[PDB]
Amino acid sequence: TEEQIAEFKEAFSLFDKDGDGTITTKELGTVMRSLGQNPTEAELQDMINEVDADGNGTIDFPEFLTMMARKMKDTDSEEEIREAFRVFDKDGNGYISAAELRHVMTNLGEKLTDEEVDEMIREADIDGDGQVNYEEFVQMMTAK
Amino acid sequence: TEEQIAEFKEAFSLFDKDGDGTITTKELGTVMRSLGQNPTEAELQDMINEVDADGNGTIDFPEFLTMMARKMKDTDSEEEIREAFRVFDKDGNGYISAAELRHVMTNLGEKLTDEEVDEMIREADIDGDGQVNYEEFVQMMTAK
Amino acid sequence: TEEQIAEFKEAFSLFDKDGDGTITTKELGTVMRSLGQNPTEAELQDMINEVDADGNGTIDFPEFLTMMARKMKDTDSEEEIREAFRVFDKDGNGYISAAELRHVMTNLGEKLTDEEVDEMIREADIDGDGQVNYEEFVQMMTAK
Amino acid sequence: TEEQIAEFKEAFSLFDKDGDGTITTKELGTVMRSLGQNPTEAELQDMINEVDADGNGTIDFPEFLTMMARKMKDTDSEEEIREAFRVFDKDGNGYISAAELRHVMTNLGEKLTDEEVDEMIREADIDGDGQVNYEEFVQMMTAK
Amino acid sequence: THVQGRVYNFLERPTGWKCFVYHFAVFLIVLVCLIFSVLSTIEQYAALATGTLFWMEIVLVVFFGTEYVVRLWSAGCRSKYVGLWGRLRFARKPISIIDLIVVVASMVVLCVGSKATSAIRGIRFLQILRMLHVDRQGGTWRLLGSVVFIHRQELITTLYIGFLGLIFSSYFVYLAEKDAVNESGRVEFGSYADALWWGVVTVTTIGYGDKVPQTWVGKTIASCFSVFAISFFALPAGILGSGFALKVQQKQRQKHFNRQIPAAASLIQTAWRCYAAENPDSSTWKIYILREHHRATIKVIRRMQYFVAKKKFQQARKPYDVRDVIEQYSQGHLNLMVRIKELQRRLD
Amino acid sequence: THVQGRVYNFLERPTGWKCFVYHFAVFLIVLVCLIFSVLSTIEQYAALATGTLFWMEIVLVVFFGTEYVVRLWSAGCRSKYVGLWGRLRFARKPISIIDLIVVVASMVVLCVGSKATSAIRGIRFLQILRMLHVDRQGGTWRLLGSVVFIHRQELITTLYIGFLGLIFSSYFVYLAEKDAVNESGRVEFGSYADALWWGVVTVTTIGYGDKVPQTWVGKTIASCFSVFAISFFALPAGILGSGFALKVQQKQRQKHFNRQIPAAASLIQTAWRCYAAENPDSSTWKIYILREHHRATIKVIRRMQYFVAKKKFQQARKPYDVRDVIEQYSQGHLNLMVRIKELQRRLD
Amino acid sequence: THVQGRVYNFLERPTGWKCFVYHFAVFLIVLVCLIFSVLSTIEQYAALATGTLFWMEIVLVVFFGTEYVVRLWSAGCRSKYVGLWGRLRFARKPISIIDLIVVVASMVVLCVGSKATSAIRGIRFLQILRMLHVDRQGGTWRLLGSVVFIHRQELITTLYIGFLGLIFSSYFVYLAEKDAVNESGRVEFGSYADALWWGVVTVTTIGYGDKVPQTWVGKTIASCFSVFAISFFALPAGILGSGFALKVQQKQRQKHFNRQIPAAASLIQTAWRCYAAENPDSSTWKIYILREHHRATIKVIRRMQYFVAKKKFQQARKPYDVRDVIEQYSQGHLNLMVRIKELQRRLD
Amino acid sequence: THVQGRVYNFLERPTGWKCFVYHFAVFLIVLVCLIFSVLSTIEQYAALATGTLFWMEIVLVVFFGTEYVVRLWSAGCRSKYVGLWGRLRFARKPISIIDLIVVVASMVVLCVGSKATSAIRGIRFLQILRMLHVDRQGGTWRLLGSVVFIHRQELITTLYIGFLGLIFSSYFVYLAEKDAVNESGRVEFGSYADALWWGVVTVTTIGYGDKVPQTWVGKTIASCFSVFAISFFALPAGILGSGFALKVQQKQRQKHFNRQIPAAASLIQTAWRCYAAENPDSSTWKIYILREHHRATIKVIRRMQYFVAKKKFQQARKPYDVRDVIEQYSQGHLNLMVRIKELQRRLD
Ligand SMILES: COc1ccc(-c2csc(NC(=O)[C@H]3CCCCN3S(=O)(=O)c3ccc(C)cc3)n2)cc1
Ligand SMILES: COc1ccc(-c2csc(NC(=O)[C@H]3CCCCN3S(=O)(=O)c3ccc(C)cc3)n2)cc1
Ligand SMILES: [K+]
Ligand SMILES: [K+]
Ligand SMILES: [K+]
Ligand SMILES: [K+]
Repeated sequence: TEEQIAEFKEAFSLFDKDGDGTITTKELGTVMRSLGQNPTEAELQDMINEVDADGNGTIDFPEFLTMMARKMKDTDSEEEIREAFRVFDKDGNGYISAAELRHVMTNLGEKLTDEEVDEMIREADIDGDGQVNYEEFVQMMTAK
Repeated sequence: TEEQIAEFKEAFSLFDKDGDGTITTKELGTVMRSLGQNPTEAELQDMINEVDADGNGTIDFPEFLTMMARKMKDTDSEEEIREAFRVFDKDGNGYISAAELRHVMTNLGEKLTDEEVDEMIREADIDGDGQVNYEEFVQMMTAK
Repeated sequence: TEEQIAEFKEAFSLFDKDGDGTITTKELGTVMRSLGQNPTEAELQDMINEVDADGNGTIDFPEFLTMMARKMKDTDSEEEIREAFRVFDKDGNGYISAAELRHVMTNLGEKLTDEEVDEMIREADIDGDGQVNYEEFVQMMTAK
Repeated sequence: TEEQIAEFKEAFSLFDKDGDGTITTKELGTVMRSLGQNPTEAELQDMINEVDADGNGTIDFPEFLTMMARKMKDTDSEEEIREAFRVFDKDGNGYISAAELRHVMTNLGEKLTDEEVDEMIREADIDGDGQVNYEEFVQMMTAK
Repeated sequence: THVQGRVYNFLERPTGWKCFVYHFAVFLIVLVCLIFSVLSTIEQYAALATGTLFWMEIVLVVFFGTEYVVRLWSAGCRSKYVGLWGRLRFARKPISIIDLIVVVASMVVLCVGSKATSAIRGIRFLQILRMLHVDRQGGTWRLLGSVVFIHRQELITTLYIGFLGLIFSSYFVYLAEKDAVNESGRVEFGSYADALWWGVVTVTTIGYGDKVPQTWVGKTIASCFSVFAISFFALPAGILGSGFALKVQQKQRQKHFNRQIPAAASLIQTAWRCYAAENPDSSTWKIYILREHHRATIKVIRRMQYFVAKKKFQQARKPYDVRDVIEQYSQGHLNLMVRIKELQRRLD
Repeated sequence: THVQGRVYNFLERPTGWKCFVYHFAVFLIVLVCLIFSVLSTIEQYAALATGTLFWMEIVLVVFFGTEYVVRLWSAGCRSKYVGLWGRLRFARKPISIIDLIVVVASMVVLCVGSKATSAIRGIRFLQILRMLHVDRQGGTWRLLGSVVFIHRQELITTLYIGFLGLIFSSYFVYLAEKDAVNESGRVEFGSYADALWWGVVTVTTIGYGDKVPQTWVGKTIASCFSVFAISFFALPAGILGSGFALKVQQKQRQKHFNRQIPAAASLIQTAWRCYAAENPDSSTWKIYILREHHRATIKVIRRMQYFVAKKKFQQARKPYDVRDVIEQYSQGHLNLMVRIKELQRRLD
Repeated sequence: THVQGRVYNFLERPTGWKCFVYHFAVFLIVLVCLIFSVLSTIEQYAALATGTLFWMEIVLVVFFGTEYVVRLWSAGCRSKYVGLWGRLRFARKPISIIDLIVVVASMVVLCVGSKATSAIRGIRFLQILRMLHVDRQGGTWRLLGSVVFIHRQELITTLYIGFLGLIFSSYFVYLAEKDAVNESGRVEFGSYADALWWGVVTVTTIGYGDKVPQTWVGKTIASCFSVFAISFFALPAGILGSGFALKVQQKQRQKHFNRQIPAAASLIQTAWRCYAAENPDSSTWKIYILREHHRATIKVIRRMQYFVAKKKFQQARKPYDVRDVIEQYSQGHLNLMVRIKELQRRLD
Repeated sequence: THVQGRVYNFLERPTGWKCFVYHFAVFLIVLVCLIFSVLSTIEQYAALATGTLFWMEIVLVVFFGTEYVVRLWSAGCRSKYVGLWGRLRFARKPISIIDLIVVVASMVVLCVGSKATSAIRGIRFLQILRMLHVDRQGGTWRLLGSVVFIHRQELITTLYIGFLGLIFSSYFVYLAEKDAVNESGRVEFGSYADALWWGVVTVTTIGYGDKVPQTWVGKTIASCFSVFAISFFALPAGILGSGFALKVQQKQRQKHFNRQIPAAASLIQTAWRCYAAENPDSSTWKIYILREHHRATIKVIRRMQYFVAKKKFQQARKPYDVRDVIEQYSQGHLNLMVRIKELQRRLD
C-alpha cells in the first residue's frame, strides 16, 4: 500500500495547496470552480461532513485515507444500488425499458450528457423486446 | 379526440411561446400579467405542482393533456363541493340564506364581483322564505 | 341600549375616520401613535385578531359592538384573575406581601408607574403584618 | 462574609460602571471586548440567562451574589465532569491516553493553548504506559 | 315552519338536557321492559311477567309508532328528504328499517296473540332488538367500523397467527392425551374438537377448567402455548383503544381551526367561476378590464385554480405534521434568498 | 402566627419525610385496626378481636377528633377559610364530612355499646370507611374523574357494544341450551338470567367454570363470542392508562416553563389598569404626557389589551404543538418580507 | 410474453377482486377439508369422513400440483428466476418447500393407503400444514419477526423477571402447602412441578382452578404474586400492538413522499458516472469543456458525491422528525446571516 | 497488561458470539441443575436426583469459585477497583454478594452433608437463587426500577382505587351471602377473609371458581364489580410496556447524536480553565496578550462560561422537542431583524 498512500498523498496535496493538512469548504470549492462546476456552499458542506469523523469541519489526511480505503464493491452498496433501480421498475420483475431509462437519466437528478447515456445503454444486452436486466449493470459497476 | 388534441395543442402553444414544450413559472406568470392579474411566485408554483407528475418543475404537453382530460363532473368533486357548502350551513338542513351567501361570496376567499353574485343567486329558485337548496347549484355546476 | 350604541358608534367613528366601517392595523396604529405609544405591528395584529369573528382581518361595527357588549365581571374572568395572582403566592394561603407585589408590578410585564402602584396598594387594607388578601382586589376590580 | 460581599460589590462595580445595579448584554460585551475576546450576542445572552432568576434580562446584585455563593466542589458537578470525560474513554476503564487527551484539548471545543495543555498533563502522574486516571483530575479541580 | 326543524333536532340531533332527559327516559323504559322479559323466563315469575307484558307492549307500540310518524314527517326539514321520494329515501336507511320492523311485528304479534306461546318467544327477541333504537346516528358503529378498517392488516395478522398456533398446539395435545382419563373416569380429550375447545378457552385467558391436561407432555405444551400465544388474542384491545382515542381526539380538535372557512370559500368561488367560464355571454368576462384566443387561456388558468383550491382545502381538512413545517420552511427560505440576490443585484 | 400555617402544611400539604412518616404511620394504624376487624369475623378469633377493638376504638376517636379540631383551627391560614363562615365552608367539603361522620358515629356506637351486636356490625363498615382519610387532597379521585370525562365517548361506546353482544349472544346460547343437563344431572342454563351471568363472567375473561355450554351450537357461539367480544371489556385499561400517564406528565412538565410568570403579570396589570380607567380622577391618566374624547379610545384600547392578555396567558397554560410553530413561522416570514420590500423601496 | 407475468401476479402478488375471490375460495376449500378431518376424530362420524377424505385428497393433490407447476413456470417473469438455476432458487425458499412437501407426501400416502391407519394419522397433520399456503408472501410472519426483533430487550426483560417471580413464589408456596390436603382427600401440591404448574396457570390469568392454596400463608403469597407479577406476562400484548401499528403505518405513509425518486435518480447517475471514471477513454470526460493530474481530483469528487447521494437517499427512505427541522433551520439561518454580512460589506 | 481487561470484558461486558455462547452455556448448566432439583421433589425420582446432585454440586462450586476469583482479580482493569480497597468495593455490590453467598453456602452444605436432609432443603433454594447470576449488570432490574419510579403516581393511584373497590364490594358481598350454602352443603363465604379472597381472584381475572356467589344481590354486585373494577389491575401492563419501550428507544437513539462530544470537550476545557484561574502564577494568564483588577472579571466570566457549558451539555444529553424549535426560531428571527434594522440605518 506504499504506492497507494503515495498516490493518496499526491492527490491530497492538490486539495491542500499549502502546509495545513486540512481541507476547508472554500479550499475545495476553489478546486471545483477551476473545473467550471459552481457548487453551492451547502453542497461542499455535505461533501465534507461525510468525510470527517472528528466533527471539526475539515478533512484530515487520515480521514482522506479512510475515505479512499473503503470499497465500492460492498455487500451493502450493491443492495442500495439495486434497490434504487426498483423505484423506476413497473411490475418489479427485474427489467426496465430502454426509452424509460434514457428518459430518467437525461432528465431526473443530475442530468446526464446524452452520449453518456448512449454509452450506458450499450454496455448491457439491450435487445429482447427492448427490456434490460439491471442486475447486470449492478454487477458491472460493482466489479470495480 | 383529434379536434380535442388540436385545440389543446393550440392552447399549449399560447403558454409555450417557443419550441421548448415545457412551461416554467415565469413562462406562466407572463401570460397572467398580460391579463392584469399579478400572481405571487408561490401561487404559480402551487399551480404548476398540481399539473406535473414528473416532479421536475414544468408542464410537459402530455401532463397538460392529462389535466385537460379528466372531468369536473366527478364522483369525488361533487362530494367535495357539497361538503364545502356545509361549512356555511346553520343547522345543516341543506339550505342557506340568500343574504348570507351574498355576504360570503363578496367578502371571503377570492372576493367576487357583485354582478357575478347577482348572476349566481338568480340561477337557483331563491324564493320560498329566501332559502335556497345548494344541491341544485351542485348539480348545475357539475353538469358541465 | 340606544344611548349605549350611540356612544359606541361615536367611539367607532374615532377609529374609522372615514366611511369604510372597518378598522385596519394601520388604522389603529395611527390612533395609538397619536397617544405616543408606539406599538409593534404584531401587537396590533393580535389586538385585531381577538375582535373579529369573520377572519378577514378588520373590525366590523357589529364585531366592535360584540366586544363592548360582553362583561368583565364574568364567571370565568374572575377565576382567571384569581389564578393569575397565585403564580406569585408563596404557600398559596391567599395572601401576598406588600413589597413583593410592589416589586412585581413595577418590574414584570408592562411596567407600571410607581404612583399607580401607590394607588393600587392603598385600595386594600394593607395592614396586618403587611399581608394583603388578593381576593379583595379581585372582587373590587370585578365589580365594574 | 463581610469581606466576601465587599469583594463581590467591588467586582460588580466593574460590570455596572454606573448607578444602575443591573447588567445588560451590551454592558458585559463591552467589558469582554476590553479583553479582546469578541463574543457573539447570543453568547452573552446565554451567559446572562443562567444568572438571573427574575426573567427580566439583567443581573441584579443579589443574583450576582447567588451566582458567587454556590460552590463548584458539588455533589452534582463532580458527577457531571466525571461523566464528561467518559465520552472520550475507550473501554471505559477509567483511563485515557496522553496523546489522545492532548489532541482533544487542543482541537475540540474552545481550543486551548498548547502550553496550558502542557501544564494540564503534568498535573497528574502521566507515567505508567502513558495512561492517566482522570478521577485524579476530577478530585483536583473539584478541590477548589 | 321552524316547528319542523325544532322537533327534528329534538329527536335526531339532540343537545342540551331536555333532549337528553327524554332520550335517557326512553332508554329506561326499554331496559325496564327487557328486564321484565328476563323475568318472564324464571318459572317463579312467569305469572306476573306474561301479564304485564301485554299492557306495556301496546303502550310502547303506540308510543314508538306515533313517534316514528312524527319523525318521518319532521324529516322534511332536510333538503334531500323533502318530497315523497325523499321520505322513501329516509325510510331506506338501516335504523328506520329497524324501527319499522319492531313496531309492525309488535302489531302482528299482539293481534294474533290475544286470540300463542310462540308470540312471547318472538317478543323476547324484539325487546332485545329495540336497543338498537338508542343510537340515533350510529356514531358508535361508524366509529368501530372506521377504526377496524384502518387496522385491518394487524387484526388479520394476529388472527391468522393465533389461529395457527391454536390448531397446531391443540393437535399436539390431542396426540398427547387421547388416552388420558380424568379422576372421575371420563376422557376429556376424546376428539380434536374438544382439544380445540380447550385451546380456545385457554388461549384467550378464560379457563373454565372443564378440560385439563394430565400428562407431562401436555402440560409442557400448554405452558409454552399459554405463555407465548395468548398475547395475540389481546392485541386488539390495545389497537382498538388507541384507534378510538386518536379518532375521537382528531375529530374534536378539528372543531377549532378556521382556515377551513376561507379555503371552502375559495373552492366554491373558483368552482362557480369555472362554470361561468363556459357560457360565452356570461357577465363575469367583464372582470378583465377583445377575446381572440383568451377563451382558452382563461379556461386553463381557472381550471388549474380550481384543482389547486380543491387540494388545498382537502389538505386543510387534516391535522398538522412535520412535513408542513419542513416544506414551508424550505419555500420561505428559498424565496427569501432569491430576494436577497435580487437586491444584491440592485446595489449595482 | 407562622405556627398555624406550619401545622397546616404538616397536615394537609405534606412534604419532606417527617410529614410522610407521620401519614404512613397513621395509614398503618388504620390498616391494622381493619385487619383486627377482619379477624373479628373468624369464629376462632372473635374472642380477642371484639375485646381489643374496644380500646383501639376509643384511642382512635380521641386521636382523630383532636386531630380534626387542630386541623379546623389551623385552616385559617388560608384566606377563604378565615372567619366562622370560612370554617363552616371548610367543613362543607367531602373529606371533612367523612372525618366528622366517622368520629361522631364512633362516639355514638361506643357510648351505646358499653351499656349490642349491631354496634360491631357498624364498626366494621366504619373501619372500612376510614380509608378515605388517607388521600388528603383527593388527587387520585380527581385524576380518575378527569381522565374518565375526557374519554367518555370511547367508554360509552365500548360499554354499549359489549352490552349488546352480551345480550344477543347470551339469548342465542339460552335457546341452544335450555334443555342441556349437566353431568351432575342439574340444568345450568335454566333461565336467561343465568345465561347473562355466564356471559358476564365469560366476556370479561374470568371463567369460574360453574356454567359451561355442552352442545355444539353453544360452543360455536361461545367461541365466536369469546374471541370477538372480550376485547371491548379490556379497552378501558389501555385508554385509562394512556390518560393517566399523559395527564400526570403534562401536569409535571408544566412545572418548568416560565413565560407564565410574565403573562400573569401582564394580565393582572392590564386588568387593574382597565379598572383604573373608569374612575375619572384616577392618577393613571398622567401616563399620557386635554381629554375631549380620549376617554372612549383609551377604554377601547385597554379593554382589548385585557382580552389579549387573557387569551395569551390562557394559551401559555398549555403545552406546545406544531400549530405554534407553523403560525409563528408564517408571521415572522411575512413581517420579514414586508421589511424587505420596505428597504427595496428605500434604495430608490 | 405478457401471459406469464399476468398469471404470476394473479397467483403471487394478487390485487383486485377476481384474484381475491380465487384465493378466498382456495382458503375455504382447505378449511373445509380440515373440518372434515376434525370430524374424522369423532367416532360418530369416522364413517363418512374417512371415505370422503379419499376423493377430496386426490382432487386437491392434482389441483395444487398443477398449480405448483404453473407457478414455477410463470416465475420466469422475474429476473433472478430465469434460467434453470433461477427456478432451482425459486423452489429453495420456504413456502415452496412447504407446498412441495405437502403434494409429494399426499401422493405417497394416497398410493400406499389404497393398497393403512397411519396414513390418516399423517393426513390430519398435512391438512393442518396446508394452512401455511395462504400467505403467499409471508407478510404476517415477516411483520411479526421484525417487530419482535426491535423489542427484543423488553421481552427478554419481562420474560426473565416473570420467570424469577414464578420460580421463587412457587417454591414458597410449595413449602407452605406440601402437607395441605384437598377436600377430596388428595394432595394438590405434591411436588414443585405442580406448584410451577399452578404458578404458570395463575400468573397468566387463566385459572383452571384445579390447584388452589388452602393455608393462609399460601393465600397471602398468591395474592401478592397475582397482583404484582401478572402484569409482566401482559406487557407483550401492548408492546407488540404498538409495534405492529407503527410498523404498518410507516410502511404505508412512505407510499406518498416523492423525493425518493430524485434521490434514487441521483444515486444511480453518480454511481455510473464514478464507474465511467475508471476507464481512461470513456466518453464522459468531455463533460469538462489536458488531464495532467485531473484524473485524481475528478475521481475524488465523484467518489464523495456518490457517498453523499447514498446517505441522502438512505435518509430519504425514512420518515421525518424534529432533527431535520432543527438542522435545516440552523443551516438556513447561518447561510442567511453570512449573506447579510456579505451585503453589509457591499455597502462599503 | 491487556490480558486483564480482555478477560474482564469477556466476563462482565460481553459482546460478540463467543462471549454469548459462554454465558448461554452457563445458563443452561444452571437451568439443568435446577430441573434436577425439581425432580428431587418427585418421589419417583428422588433416587437419582439426590445422588447426581452431589457430583454436579462440587463441579459447580469449583467452577463458580474459580470464576469469581478470576473475576475479582480481573476487575483491576477499572480505575476505581485498583487497590485492595478497590477490590473490597467491588465485592460490596449486590450481585457479587450473591455469588459469594452461593459459593460459600455450597461449601458449607456439601462439607456438612457428606458426614442431612436439611442440606437438600437448602440446596433447592440455592439452585433457585443462582439464577440472579445471569444478569451481569442488572440491566433488567435497573430498567424496571426506573420505569416504575417514573410512573409512581399512576400506580399508587390505581392500587389505591382498586384496593378500595375490593374492600367495599367484598364487604357488600359478605353481607349478602354469609348464609348462602353451596350445593355440596358447605358455606363458601364464611368470613370476610374469604370474600376478600374471592375479590382478589376475581378482580384480577383469574377465576379459579372455588368461591361463587349464589344470591341475586351477590351476582348483581359481582357483575358491576367485575365490569368496572378489573381495569385498574390491568393498567400497569400498559403503563410499564410504554415505559420500557420509550426508555429503551431513547437509550439507543442517543447512541447517534454527536454534539455531545463538542459539548463535553467544552465543559472539561472551561472547567480546567476555571481551576487554572485561582493559582496566580498559572501560565494560562498569557492567553490575554497588567492585572490591576483583571483577576475578578476574568474569574467572573470563566465561572459563568463553566455553568453555561454545564447546562448546554446537560440539555444535549436529552432528545429533541418542539421547545427547541420554537426558542431557536425566535432567537434567529430576532437577531435577523436586528441586523435588518442595523443595515436599514447603514443606508443613511
Ligand atoms: C394494581 O396496582 C399495581 C400492581 C402492580 C404494580 C407493579 C409494578 S412493578 C411490579 N412488580 C415487580 O416489580 C416485580 C418485582 C418486585 C416484586 C413484584 N414483582 S414479581 O411478582 O413479578 C417478582 C416477585 C419475586 C421475584 C423474585 C421477582 C419478581 N408490580 C403496580 C401497581
Ligand atoms: C366496558 O366499558 C367500561 C368499563 C369500565 C369503565 C370504567 C371507567 S372508570 C371505572 N371504574 C371506576 O371509576 C371505579 C370507581 C367508581 C366505581 C367503579 N370503579 S371500582 O369498581 O373499581 C370501585 C368501586 C367502589 C369503590 C368504593 C371504589 C372503586 N370503570 C368504563 C367503561
Ligand atoms: K383473564
Ligand atoms: K378461570
Ligand atoms: K381467567
Ligand atoms: K376456572
